[PDB]
Amino acid sequence: SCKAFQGQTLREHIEAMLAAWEIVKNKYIPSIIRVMKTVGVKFTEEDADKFMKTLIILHDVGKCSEVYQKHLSNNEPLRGFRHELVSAYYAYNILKDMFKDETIAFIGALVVMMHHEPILMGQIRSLDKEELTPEVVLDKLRTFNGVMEGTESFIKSMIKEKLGVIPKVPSPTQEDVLREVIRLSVLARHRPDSGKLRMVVGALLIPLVCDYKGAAAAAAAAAAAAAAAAAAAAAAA
Amino acid sequence: FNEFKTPQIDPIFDLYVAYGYVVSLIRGGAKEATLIPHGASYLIQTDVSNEEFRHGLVDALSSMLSLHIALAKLVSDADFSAGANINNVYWDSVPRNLEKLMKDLEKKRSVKGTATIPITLMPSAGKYMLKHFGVQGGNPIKVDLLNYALAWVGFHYYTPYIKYAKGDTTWIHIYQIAPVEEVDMISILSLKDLKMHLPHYYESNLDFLINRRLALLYHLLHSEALELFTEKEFVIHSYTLERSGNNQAIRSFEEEEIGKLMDFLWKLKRRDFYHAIKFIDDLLKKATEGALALIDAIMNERLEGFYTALKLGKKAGVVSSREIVAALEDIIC
Amino acid sequence: GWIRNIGRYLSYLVDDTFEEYAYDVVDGIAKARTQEELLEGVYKALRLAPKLKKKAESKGCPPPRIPSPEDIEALEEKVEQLSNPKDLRKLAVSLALWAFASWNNCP
Amino acid sequence: GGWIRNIGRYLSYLVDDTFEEYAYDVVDGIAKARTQEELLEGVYKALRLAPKLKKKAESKGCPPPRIPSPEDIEALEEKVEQLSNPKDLRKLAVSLALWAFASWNNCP
Amino acid sequence: MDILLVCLRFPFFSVAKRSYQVRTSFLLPPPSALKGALAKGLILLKPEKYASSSLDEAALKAIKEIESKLVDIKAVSVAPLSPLIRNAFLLKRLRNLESGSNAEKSDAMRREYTFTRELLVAYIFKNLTQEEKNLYLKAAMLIDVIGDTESLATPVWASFVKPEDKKAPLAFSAPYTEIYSLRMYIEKMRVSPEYSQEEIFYLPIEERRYKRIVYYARIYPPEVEKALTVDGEVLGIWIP
DNA sequence: GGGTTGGGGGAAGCACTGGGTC
DNA sequence: GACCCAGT
Ligand code: NI
Repeated sequence: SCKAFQGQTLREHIEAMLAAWEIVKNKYIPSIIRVMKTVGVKFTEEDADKFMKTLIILHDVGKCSEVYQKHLSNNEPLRGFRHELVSAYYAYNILKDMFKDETIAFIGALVVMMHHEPILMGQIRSLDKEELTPEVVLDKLRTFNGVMEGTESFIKSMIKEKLGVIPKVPSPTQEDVLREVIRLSVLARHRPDSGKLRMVVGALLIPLVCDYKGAAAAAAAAAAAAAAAAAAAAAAA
Repeated sequence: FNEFKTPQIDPIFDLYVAYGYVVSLIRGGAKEATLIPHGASYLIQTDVSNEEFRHGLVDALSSMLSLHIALAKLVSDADFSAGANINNVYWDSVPRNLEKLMKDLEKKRSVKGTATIPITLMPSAGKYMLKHFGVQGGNPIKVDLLNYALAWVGFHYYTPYIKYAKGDTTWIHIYQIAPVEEVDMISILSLKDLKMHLPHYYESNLDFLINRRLALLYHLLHSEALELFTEKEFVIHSYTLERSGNNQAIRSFEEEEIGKLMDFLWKLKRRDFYHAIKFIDDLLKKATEGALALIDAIMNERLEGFYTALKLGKKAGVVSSREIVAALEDIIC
Repeated sequence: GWIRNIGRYLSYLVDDTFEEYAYDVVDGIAKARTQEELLEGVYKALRLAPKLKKKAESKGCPPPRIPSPEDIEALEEKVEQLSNPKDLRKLAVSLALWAFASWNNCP
Repeated sequence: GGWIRNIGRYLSYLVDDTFEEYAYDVVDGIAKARTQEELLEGVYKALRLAPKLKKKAESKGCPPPRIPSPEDIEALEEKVEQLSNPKDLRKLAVSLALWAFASWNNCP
Repeated sequence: MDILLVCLRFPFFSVAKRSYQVRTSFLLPPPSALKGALAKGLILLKPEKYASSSLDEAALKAIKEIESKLVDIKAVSVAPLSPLIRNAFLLKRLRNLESGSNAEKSDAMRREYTFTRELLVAYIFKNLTQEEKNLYLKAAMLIDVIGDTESLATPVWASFVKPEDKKAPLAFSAPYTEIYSLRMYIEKMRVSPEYSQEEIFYLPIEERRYKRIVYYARIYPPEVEKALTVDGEVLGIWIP
């Protein structure tokens, strides 16, 4: 029962995304398959269903690492901490075993940490007001002394309750997360394909960020932020 | 396991040709590859077939020709055409070879010609060698097209360069990282991010590009690449191609190490990021002679260098942020 | 570290918001090496307290805070056994390094 | 060791405000001296203004200043005779004058 | 088997490889330079045998004699005991050896060298006789200048040592011809000079960084049955 | 102690022997 | 050994 927000826990947070997504599946999946097919792996809409479910179920699982809890307790600032990057190493191996390949596990491990605040891979002009910096987030990563035992079996508690594929969890201590979060970024940055590893990764990102209706609103432009939340007319009655 | 053989000619040229092998095998896959260092041989150990190597080269040269023809006997303004190229005779000769392989590699035919390597890829080249008595004519160093094409592909993408012309004169500084103990796909691909495409600064306000040891800091500042050097070991090799008064010659060639500079910037840009770049850019633009004292203090841990640069720069203009001062004492303590 | 609470006073004599611009003390403390000029240089910086007190009030911002004596003795007790220049410069240079900051407290 | 803070507290009452007394000449002469003889002269000039300040603070509402203990006089006397070389004389000449400017709560 | 070991504590290197603009240098002195330095010592010391019209054949006959008194093509090996560092020098190399380009044509070329603090040189023989043993012992010293005419080398001592099959890892250089089992480090070395062939030698150089600098540390290759001990520090020598 | 000014503008390497081709 | 070349 690890809480994910100030007053909202991760448990109801997951069902908030499912209750946002039961209708989004009939709009993007036929449109996401046709753009996914460029990478080489191909499957029907049924496999895409489970793929998008696996991505939505683990998107911010790194929020319980005895760091976010000790920061969002009363008033402690994050000090430029990134909560979800470690989730990437959780989203790398899980797709390795249930798809039995790598070409579709890599894109998942990227899209799972393209959200929230993506990492800026250099090439700055003269300034950066925000904290999109690998150098400052490595300092906050250095204090990651593993994860609590409460999340060791907790990962078995949401995958079996909806579909059920296979039980498997990794064991982060200091370095297995390191040489994976670095290798995924370095492989995604430099490949012969120039713009695919950007447009396709964003295309997979787009359905994952429907969380605004799931959580509490924070901006006045909510009307324009839910244009695709609805659909066309079904019938007259 | 194939273990593609790599000829040994020059410690710098062999670096470029062997280190440029990865840009082609990435295009062809080559999973589970490695690069065992040898100081100058730098041999690639990969369990992949030779057929996909040419499939990598054809894609790489397609990218090169797409870059070359886009900009503008035709002379472009790219790294392999006029960016790092100091000699005009190679402005059109080099691309002509690059497109020549389009008539050789597409239909699966081996190379038969042999071209002349310019000085930009390998500084030891020239016109006047010494064998027993006196000099000779032309360039005795003649490189086969196979090894010739494998150098530019690694030069354009991986090794960066800085160009500062100021009208008739021209200064070109070339930096490259050479592995010395071990290296993998995580590091060689990350080093590709350091490349500065079209580094034509000119004007007069951007004069801070004077001297190579000062231009390297400016190149590194705006590239917050991977900081793996805190656990790895790498060396920086740099050379200059001066063209003062249309006089193509090399006047600066020193060997340094990049690990301590990596650690310095990593320990500096940790408390804050918005003000660190502003501070260093201000000291570089205004305190032109003072930033030399800052850069020199990095490879020797000089205490007076950390103060002289600030003293000389504050007199003109310096923001002097608070969080960055605590970053220097993190290295000092 | 008894440094963050003393470097901001040293920064009071370099910032543009206080236009007096006395770098002689900073130069003296930066090049302090043997035993004595390190304690002599900091005297010149710590002496010019009135200056800052009047200058902050001359614009509107509150008067600057003078460093507390709860940690000044940390320099005297450290300079004694650290007689050699091996590690004495190691902190003498940091003392002058902390003098070049902004500390924007006078908008 | 221990007496430096006590003498610095006394020297603080000469440069602080809420006292209408500002005499930097003596505190300047104590620190940036050249010879051991003028050190004690400056100490005397600084210490002489004890009674004139021991009574005005309570009249102005401030707590009375704590006069340095006579035992510290023994230490400051017995520290200077055996140390005659000017190499490490300026450090002690400025050590006591450093504590003149601090955050002592003279007038809470 | 006798090995003549000498010590050369010369700071900066002298050899320059085949290069223009920049003058790249070996990390350890080439055997050809050592052959020349020893051969030139026999001429001014023993001029009653080295009679020549010019220097061209004077060097050739000395090199031929040195090769004749040698066991094989491998001339001589060296052992570094100090962290080598690649320095940077800017020298004047005039270019006026062509049929034209007036007389004064000189510009600056970066003729950079290498710095070391301690170095050993091990010459190898085939149990020579005594009457020339003293001559070669005296000729081993008096090596004041090596490579070019701008840097000086100072010998320290010279003595003979036996292998005796002592347990020690390889330390001196060895050709890379049949040695595969011995991180490996080979470059063009040019054991044999030319006067108008090119073998590859294994060089004991590896880069290791502790916290600040990388320099060139020791690779400690696998042990070789042949080795020699001196001043406590035993070093492994490769003998064919 | 109580206010006015913190650089000011100008300069911040020319010429000089270019090194490759063919 | 006489030819070649550049863009703010
Ligand atoms: Ni979220």
